[PDB]
Amino acid sequence: TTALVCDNGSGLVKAGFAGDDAPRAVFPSIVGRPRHQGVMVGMGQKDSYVGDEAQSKRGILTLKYPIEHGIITNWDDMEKIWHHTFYNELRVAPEEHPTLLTEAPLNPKANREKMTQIMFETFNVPAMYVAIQAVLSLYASGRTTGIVLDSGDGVTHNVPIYEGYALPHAIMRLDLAGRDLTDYLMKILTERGYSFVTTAEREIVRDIKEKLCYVALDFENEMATAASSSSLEKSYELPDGQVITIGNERFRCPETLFQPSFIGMESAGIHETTYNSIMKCDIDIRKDLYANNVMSGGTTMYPGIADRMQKEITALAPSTMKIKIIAPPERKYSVWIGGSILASLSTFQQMWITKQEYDEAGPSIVHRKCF
Amino acid sequence: TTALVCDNGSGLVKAGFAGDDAPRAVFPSIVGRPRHQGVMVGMGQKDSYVGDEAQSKRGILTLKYPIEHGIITNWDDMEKIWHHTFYNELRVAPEEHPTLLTEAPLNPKANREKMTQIMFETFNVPAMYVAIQAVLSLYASGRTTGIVLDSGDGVTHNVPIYEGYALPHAIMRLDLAGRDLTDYLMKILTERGYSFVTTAEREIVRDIKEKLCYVALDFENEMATAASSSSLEKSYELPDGQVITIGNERFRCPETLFQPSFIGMESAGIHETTYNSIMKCDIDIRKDLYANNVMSGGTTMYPGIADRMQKEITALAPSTMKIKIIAPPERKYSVWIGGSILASLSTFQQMWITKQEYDEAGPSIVHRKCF
Amino acid sequence: TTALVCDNGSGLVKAGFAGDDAPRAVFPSIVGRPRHQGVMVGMGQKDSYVGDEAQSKRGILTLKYPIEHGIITNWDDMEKIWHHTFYNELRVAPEEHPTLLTEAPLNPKANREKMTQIMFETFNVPAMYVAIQAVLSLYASGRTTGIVLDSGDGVTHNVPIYEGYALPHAIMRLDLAGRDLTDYLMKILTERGYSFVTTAEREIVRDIKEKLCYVALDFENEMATAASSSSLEKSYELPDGQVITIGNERFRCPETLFQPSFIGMESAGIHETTYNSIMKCDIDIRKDLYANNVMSGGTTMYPGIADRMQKEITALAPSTMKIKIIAPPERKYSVWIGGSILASLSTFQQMWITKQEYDEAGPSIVHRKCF
Amino acid sequence: VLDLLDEECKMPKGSDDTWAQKLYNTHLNKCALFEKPRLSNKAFIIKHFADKVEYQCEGFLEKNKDTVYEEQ
Ligand SMILES: C/C1=C\[C@H](C)C[C@H](C)OC(=O)C[C@H](c2ccc(O)cc2)NC(=O)[C@@H](Cc2c(Br)[nH]c3ccccc23)N(C)C(=O)[C@H](C)NC(=O)[C@@H](C)C1
Ligand SMILES: C/C1=C\[C@H](C)C[C@H](C)OC(=O)C[C@H](c2ccc(O)cc2)NC(=O)[C@@H](Cc2c(Br)[nH]c3ccccc23)N(C)C(=O)[C@H](C)NC(=O)[C@@H](C)C1
Ligand SMILES: C/C1=C\[C@H](C)C[C@H](C)OC(=O)C[C@H](c2ccc(O)cc2)NC(=O)[C@@H](Cc2c(Br)[nH]c3ccccc23)N(C)C(=O)[C@H](C)NC(=O)[C@@H](C)C1
Ligand SMILES: Nc1ncnc2c1ncn2[C@@H]1O[C@H](COP(=O)(O)OP(=O)(O)O)[C@@H](O)[C@H]1O
Ligand SMILES: Nc1ncnc2c1ncn2[C@@H]1O[C@H](COP(=O)(O)OP(=O)(O)O)[C@@H](O)[C@H]1O
Ligand SMILES: Nc1ncnc2c1ncn2[C@@H]1O[C@H](COP(=O)(O)OP(=O)(O)O)[C@@H](O)[C@H]1O
Ligand SMILES: [Mg+2]
Ligand SMILES: [Mg+2]
Ligand SMILES: [Mg+2]
Repeated sequence: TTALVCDNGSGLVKAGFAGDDAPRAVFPSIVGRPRHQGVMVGMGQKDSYVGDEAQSKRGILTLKYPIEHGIITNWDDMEKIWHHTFYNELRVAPEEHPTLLTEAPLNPKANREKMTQIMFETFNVPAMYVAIQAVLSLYASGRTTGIVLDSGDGVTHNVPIYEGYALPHAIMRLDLAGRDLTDYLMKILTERGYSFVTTAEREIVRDIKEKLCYVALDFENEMATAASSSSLEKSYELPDGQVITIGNERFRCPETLFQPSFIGMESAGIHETTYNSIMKCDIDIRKDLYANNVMSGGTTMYPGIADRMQKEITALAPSTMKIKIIAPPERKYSVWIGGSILASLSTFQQMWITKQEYDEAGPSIVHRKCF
Repeated sequence: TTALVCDNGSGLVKAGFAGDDAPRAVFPSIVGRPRHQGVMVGMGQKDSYVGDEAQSKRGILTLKYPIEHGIITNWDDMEKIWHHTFYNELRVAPEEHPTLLTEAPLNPKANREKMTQIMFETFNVPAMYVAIQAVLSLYASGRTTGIVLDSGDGVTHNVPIYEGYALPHAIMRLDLAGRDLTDYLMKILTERGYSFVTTAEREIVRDIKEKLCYVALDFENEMATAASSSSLEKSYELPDGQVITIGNERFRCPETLFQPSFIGMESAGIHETTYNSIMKCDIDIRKDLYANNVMSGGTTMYPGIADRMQKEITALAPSTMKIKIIAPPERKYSVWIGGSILASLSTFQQMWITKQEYDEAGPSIVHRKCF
Repeated sequence: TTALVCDNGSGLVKAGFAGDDAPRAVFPSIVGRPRHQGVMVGMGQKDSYVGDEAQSKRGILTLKYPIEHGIITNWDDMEKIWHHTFYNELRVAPEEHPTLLTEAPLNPKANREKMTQIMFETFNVPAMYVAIQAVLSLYASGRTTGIVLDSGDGVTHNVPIYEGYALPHAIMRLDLAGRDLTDYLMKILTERGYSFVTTAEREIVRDIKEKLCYVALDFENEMATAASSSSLEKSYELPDGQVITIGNERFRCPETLFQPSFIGMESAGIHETTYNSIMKCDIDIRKDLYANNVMSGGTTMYPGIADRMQKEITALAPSTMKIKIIAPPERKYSVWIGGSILASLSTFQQMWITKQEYDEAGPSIVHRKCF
Repeated sequence: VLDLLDEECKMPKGSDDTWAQKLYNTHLNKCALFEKPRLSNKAFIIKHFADKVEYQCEGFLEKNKDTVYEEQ
């Protein structure tokens, strides 16, 4: 029986069967409740919506994301999202299939404890495992050595790996995100007179960030260019058909990843945390880490982030030492593709947690077996 | 047992059984008293007349409308009109049938309290409910989304609804009316030398307004056209057989809905209150509100009001966004048809106020259950 | 030469000389035009009125507020109000005195650009500056640390400050207002049968809100108390001498600040946005923010809003951590008093924008110097 | 079931999905004889005298409607 492979996050849920080429169910991970008094009688009013339904109705709804910063912060909505994922959206009963689940590193242990407890008790899944996102990115990109940089909604984290061994002391985690880029985009967009207050407006801001932002290769030169000229300035059509024009801001938004001081944090940008992570590695491997940098997750999709990263690391790194950035176009899904590859492997079949082992050891077993 | 469905208003009363295709009793809602000294003996003199009787005799009578601006302003005449509705004109005893009653939104609470108290105490109706006119228009027109614009005698009001949820903050109410259009028609008619002073003359003015008025597509162009030419000018026959000729005025009368400044109010016309109501709605639904505008009640019967509304909103609304006006020919009755549909539904049978719940809670229950 | 200090808002204009103890000119900020046909000859009919004149005549006039939500939304009326402020009401030529101007934070940049352009070009003011309202409240209340909550007509905003540094990422803005409380007061007052439609009626509703509203310490207990008893119910005298009686509603009106869901927004109330603003601050300062909460602007004048805020924050904040609310009686003027203090300082004299610097850099200089 | 199907016939923008949702709201755990198939939302199960029977919703509202216009 093909195991399920499910990758949760803040933002999209990605789920599918192991051995598939691409995920079968992808939908934004939202639970929505109505906030208006239902006036018509016999409508069939429904308690809450999940995924694409909550997106379509969203004008009626408060949208709440049950995972912030890779931590599940209310378990009922998350359990609703899994219920929708297995029954409604994959249409496959969990009592048949092992399941593989994905988490950001250096998370609290209770998140794994509760996630396993809900899988065994509430879905009766015959076996489960929890993988690290960064490890799976290496399977997807076809390597056994490199420093992974993976940034989605919520967590951003670097994990160096060398011939299949992690280096836990060198793992770095940061809370820059698609989400904090969105909140920055709203707060800067206010400058030109446009105010996006409600959550369903935030989804519009998110769509503006996806369609129009791009990472400036050199920041101050494009600031001067945008001050001098309209040519950089581009416009977008809100759902009601009004048009808004956004200028220098569209490059200003994704740079905060490079300069967190804009949003107000002090920890250095993803380039300097990448360099500092390499530096925490022992000196012999470092050539191979510089040779491979693997980007993952949606927040690394911006046009020109690959070249800005390569340039700014090359400026940090010793001049002889060849720096290469590996940004595959598919990289938004590569954590799922890696999970699919891993779950398909025959060697892995040894390593699932089984229901009997859970009944014997209780939900703490996950720390022992999984990582 | 078939529930009664009764829709009161200033102007006509509309009543009938639920599940019928059209109302069984329709008659103008007037109470009339004689104002001349009765000379004949044994005439069969009657204390007061109701409805069609008051219309036929009207030359002898003072006519008083017991509802102005959707508020019941003397309860004795209103209770007479209900007495006439149940006993004379439907010929059905109220002790058999639930009753459904209809009100304009944002009315005083006391109007519902008194109306329920009189239904339970004075007619002993086994169950009753009070619906909003605009909501019922959506049942009648076959939709669950749209912005309703409904204008009768007395109140004009917009209520936006999106998939069966109202948007209370976006509800708009205005006191332009068939009635204030009538009083304007009298005050302008004076210009050509014709003076309609008494209430029974006002009924003639009302019949002129029904037969001959039409909404000018472009106001100043038709003003110039009527100044230039007789061709626009048309004539009518008073009950005594005299003829009167009315000119540019016949289009001048219904435009005041669009420009209340003529009667002397400042609040903008029904087009701009429709736009302002949509604008008070959150940006995601607005496409569907522009896609559906539902007209209701007699004051939207004028030839060309649909096209004048569509044009003037399209001028207000963003140019790309398809504006549609839905004016069904039946729309004078659509609040009753919607009430019939609602009362027929099986789910609704849960939702009547019952006599026991009234005896327990008192007449304040209506606020709790109905809306 | 004493600089002028001028504080604009939706609602009142407050202006006076720097170093004065209290503002010399205070008047509601309205521009009014007649809407009736002037019949008398030689009346001295005037194109439009400003300030107190528009208030006295108001029954004859359309009243338009040139600032909604702290944004100047037609520049001609605003320039009239400044003309009236300098020439008619202070009687001092602007060509003698530097001027200090006040704005809500996170406003559009164009509002500052146009406001400076009009000051230099149209009044020839020798120097000008633009201050933040919340910053000035700290000068007025005598502190260099605290979280300011300032709510007038139009904008409500929190700005945390710690030893003279702002924390831009923690700034919060909300569009609850004296004005939206007024529109809610009209829409709820309709319940008891009183309908205030026109702008000059809205000014009456505003005076009812000032005289009779009060913030319920516990909402549901006073709702039950007002349902049970007349004792809470109080009455007011309209200008024509009619009396109106208002009940539970008078406390119902200012609570919407705490529960925006009443007017229809979803963003939490001023207590929870205050707490969320503190939480966006770094963990070491938070004790000092809880130690100082500074209220400002007229919308914080309601009886019991200070105690309701202190209670509900104390319920939100960790139990040990001392919560204090600082509500000075003068706080309606404290943004002006703070501007007076700032403009009086000798160090500030360095910091004006000067006319030469404007001619060199153009109106964009304000972003560079002011904030 | 039949009475909700008849209500859904007349109610505007009626559908087999909103009908099924009304079934689940009205009966799903109130009546031991009515059951929902776990893996689908377009079907329901009635425990009859003889046996359980899945019924698909997809036909129901299209088939249930009659109204014959008197002029025809
Ligand atoms: C006052 C403090 C802590 C807390 C409020 C004190 C409370 C008491 O701790 C908890 O137990 C609650 C909770 C929590 C949630 C789920 C769970 O199964 C266990 C704990 N964890 C949280 O709220 C985390 C979540 C988190 C962010 Br984002 N990234 C992270 C990376 C790794 C781990 C966790 C996180 N969180 C936001 C913080 O710590 C903040 C940054 N901490 C502080 O400002 C300092 C001054 C200490
Ligand atoms: C459809 C949208 C925007 C607009 C209608 C699109 C148009 C095209 O924007 C403009 O350029 C017009 C104008 C504007 C006015 C003056 C000016 O020098 C520049 C712009 N600004 C406005 O009408 C502001 C004013 C405002 C409120 Br209150 N608080 C705010 C906080 C910060 C900034 C500004 C404001 N306003 C009411 C809105 O944004 C509303 C809330 N926005 C929305 O619902 C979303 C869904 C986007
Ligand atoms: C002087 C004022 C009010 C009044 C004369 C003061 C008196 C004291 O109020 C009452 O209690 C009487 C009564 C009333 C009638 C029945 C009832 O169970 C309760 C009250 N209500 C009315 O006369 C309403 C009826 C109404 C019109 Br039409 N549309 C409306 C929309 C919503 C609600 C109600 C209405 N009415 C005509 C007004 O308000 C007028 C427009 N109001 C004003 O000009 C302002 C300046 C305030
Ligand atoms: N083409 C794009 N350009 C920029 N940002 C994107 C793009 N596509 C998605 N995003 C953003 O990336 C985040 C989603 O990342 P993703 O890795 O898909 O989430 P998850 O971690 O759940 O897999 C969201 O903030 C989304 O708005
Ligand atoms: N054909 C018509 N054209 C214009 N106005 C009409 C027409 N028929 C009726 N009216 C006016 O519309 C108002 C009646 O509206 P209606 O909705 O039927 O009343 P109610 O609110 O009691 O249902 C009256 O002012 C009547 O004069
Ligand atoms: N004592 C009071 N109680 C409640 N509201 C008040 C009081 N005084 C003034 N207001 C209201 O507060 C608003 C004025 O706030 P203010 O901050 O003075 O305006 P501005 O923003 O122009 O300074 C108006 O809505 C006014 O009606
Ligand atoms: Mg991811
Ligand atoms: Mg009607
Ligand atoms: Mg102010």
